[PDB]
Amino acid sequence: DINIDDILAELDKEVSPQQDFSDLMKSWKNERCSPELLPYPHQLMKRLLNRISMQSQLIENISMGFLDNESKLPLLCMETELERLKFVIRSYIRCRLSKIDKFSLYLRQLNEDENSLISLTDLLSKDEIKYHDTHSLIWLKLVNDSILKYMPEELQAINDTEGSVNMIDEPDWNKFVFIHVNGPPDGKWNEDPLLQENEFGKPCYTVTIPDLKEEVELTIGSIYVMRYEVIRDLLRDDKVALI
Amino acid sequence: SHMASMGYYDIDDVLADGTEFPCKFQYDIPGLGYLENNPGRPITKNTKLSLPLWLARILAIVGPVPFVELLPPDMFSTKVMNAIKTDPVALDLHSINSHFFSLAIKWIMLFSEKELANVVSELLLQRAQELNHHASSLSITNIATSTFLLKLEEMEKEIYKKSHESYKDTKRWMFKK
Amino acid sequence: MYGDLGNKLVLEAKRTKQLYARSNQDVNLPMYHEDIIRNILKEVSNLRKNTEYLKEQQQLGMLDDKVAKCQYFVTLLCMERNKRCLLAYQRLRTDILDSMAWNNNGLDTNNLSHQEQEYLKEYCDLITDLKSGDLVDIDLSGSLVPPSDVFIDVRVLKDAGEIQTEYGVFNLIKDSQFFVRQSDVERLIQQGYLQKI
Amino acid sequence: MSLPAHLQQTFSPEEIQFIVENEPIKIFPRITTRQKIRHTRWQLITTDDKALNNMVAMRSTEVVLWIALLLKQQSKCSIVAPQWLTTKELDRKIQYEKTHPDRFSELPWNWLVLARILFNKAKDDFHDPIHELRGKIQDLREIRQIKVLKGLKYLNESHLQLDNLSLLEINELRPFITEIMDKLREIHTASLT
Repeated sequence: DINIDDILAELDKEVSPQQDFSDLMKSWKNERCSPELLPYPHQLMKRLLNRISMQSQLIENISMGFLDNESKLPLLCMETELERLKFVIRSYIRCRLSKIDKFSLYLRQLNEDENSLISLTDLLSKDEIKYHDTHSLIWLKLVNDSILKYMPEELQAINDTEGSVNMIDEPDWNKFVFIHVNGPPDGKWNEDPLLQENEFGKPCYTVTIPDLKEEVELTIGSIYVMRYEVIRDLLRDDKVALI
Repeated sequence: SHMASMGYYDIDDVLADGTEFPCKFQYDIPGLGYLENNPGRPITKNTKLSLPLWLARILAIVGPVPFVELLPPDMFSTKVMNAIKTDPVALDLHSINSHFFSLAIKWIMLFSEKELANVVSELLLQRAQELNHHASSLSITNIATSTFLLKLEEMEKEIYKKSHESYKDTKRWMFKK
Repeated sequence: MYGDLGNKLVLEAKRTKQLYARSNQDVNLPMYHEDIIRNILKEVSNLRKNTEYLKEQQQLGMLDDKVAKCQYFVTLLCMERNKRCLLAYQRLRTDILDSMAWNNNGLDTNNLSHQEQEYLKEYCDLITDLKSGDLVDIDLSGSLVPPSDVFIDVRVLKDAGEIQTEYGVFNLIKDSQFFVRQSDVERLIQQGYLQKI
Repeated sequence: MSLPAHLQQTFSPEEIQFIVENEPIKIFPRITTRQKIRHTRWQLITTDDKALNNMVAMRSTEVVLWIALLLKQQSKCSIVAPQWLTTKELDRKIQYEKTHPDRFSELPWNWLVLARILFNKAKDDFHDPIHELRGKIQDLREIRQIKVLKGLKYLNESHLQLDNLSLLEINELRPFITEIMDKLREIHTASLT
């Protein structure tokens, strides 16, 4: 049989608001579910905060025409869509503000560490850099006055890593998370160097979990309970999403 | 050394570190008699004290011959190991120690013990089956649930409260708006 | 011995952690243990006097190689433990004050220490600085329950008369009912003037 | 903190509903919005506007589920249940479930959530009698709950695989499976040198 389909595909070949919302939903789901503070979607967030400002002005402008068919369902939908969209962004920001609270001394440690692999301004919004730096002084003043004032000088450090317990609470890198194995974000599987076939045909990624010296194959389109430290590189590269 | 999953400000870790373990001193030490409840005496070699784990965990490491030996505690005696291995579900761990699993992990760190790590991994996995049955079962409590929650640690009560509210909020959403 | 006051402070921390999660409402957090905390801070001061009274006696010659190597180290460990109990208690009360500052005062002051009355003000001022800026278009102190709901029936639970709100005017007559867009009434529902949903 | 404790590591069932309401659903419009060649318009920013300004009464179309429910709240729509909400396709999935103890059947990730939404809001739009659909949604719910209880005998230090489990069935189990596997990992890594 002569298989034509590549000739038919070459004959056949003759950023958007709908896409950015789908990246906000990915970001919100991964941020809720991950133990780490993920890096902020800088350009995505600037785009969405424009569209909310322009759309909220448009809904008010259309409501000026109603003073003078004149069906109201599209006004109702444009309004309920802004409530649905503003909720995802509020729930997203309130979630990552909660992680800046937990990780203040760890983020301060990445910022005092001049040799760091990460700059804090890669990781945080301008309003999160504001929240972080000032919530740290507000809390530090509270404890520093209220109880640290009385301590001997070598115990006055709020962030002593040398003591009997480390005071800097780091993320739980090995948290178990549920993942759904997307495959590459492009449908074009042949690009990917990590991906490979199996027996039963089906493709997968292989990852080694180093404490146990165990390889595991993450077959595409299936759900695993898996340690986050093993997933990070696949999650940053969009190969998997957190359920 | 300390593991990052148990926190500085974590109240149930602060309380676990407070529990006493039996300790033999390996040295004579002036001034430290307040540990024996008499400040005026020295500590004497082969005194058998009980010290809080936040003191004992550290004195066991430094002095090579260190300041203290930790003696094997009652809660990890072979009696408790045998009771764990026959019937994990029936066992009243909240009477053996209210913080048994947090203390088990600290003991397995402090002396590497593949033996105790097996026994405590199994105790956890077997009691987790019953924690899921009692968390899943929602009234439209029973004695057969309440008799189990009284047998229950301050670690496993978090998992129970959290799992139960997870099933309960799901029922609450499916069977009304 | 010295840690036994700290354990009483953290048992009060644990009871307030349970209290604030068991009870469905925002409870008023219980009164600050100024007395137990003054006992702990007084014991830390006596452990400091013992570090001073040891550190001199090293030069006077009292077998410091053994004696100070243990006595300083145990005195220091007691003060690490008292610092941890105070910090674990004070962080828990901080977590609850931040929860009030978002949940309620974002839209009982006798119980708080004066540093906490101050901290709660400075933190409410930080919340209003985040929402008063860029990101103003979304009301960050607003609801985290998703907007699955468009118009709602609401029953006005307390008399409050004619009131303004940004979106419009309502006469909140005791036991009248409105059918109105959820986004307009949501803050009045939170303040408890309105009932349903 | 900024985020409530019951949300700190998981989604509320109402957030799992909100995620499912973002999916496309097929509808039969009861309004013609399509203007003839021979007026207000939708102008949305998170979904495809071009599907709604081109409605013609009783020709099917796809819209995002939260708009289908908002139209169906008036008489202005009817919601076409997916092919898997048929008494034939549910009964093939029940047979698959009974036949393969080792696996969950290939139901879509949102099947419990979408069944619960449409049985309440679109109760009149099923071709099959809704009491037999509710009956088979329960038959599937119960078989998968047995297979879940069998799966939990294997909690592990390394991983699990849970191939066709729904988002709502993952979301009830999340604070148990992950909390126990976290303590099994802590007990294990503590034993290592």
